[PDB]
Amino acid sequence: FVNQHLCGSHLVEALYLVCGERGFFYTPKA
Amino acid sequence: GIVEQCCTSICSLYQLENYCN
Ligand SMILES: [Zn+2]
Repeated sequence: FVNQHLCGSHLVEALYLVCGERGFFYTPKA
Repeated sequence: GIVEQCCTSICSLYQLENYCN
């Protein structure tokens, strides 16, 4: 794999690919 | 944390895996 630069919705797409059926938590800073 | 890091800098899929359930 290569390192990536991921902003906004594009990070949630990556997480979705990586975690799949396992699900994930999207927790931005406030 | 990871959200900012991936966007301000770079991040790897292996680091993303720390967010899976
Ligand atoms: Zn875009």
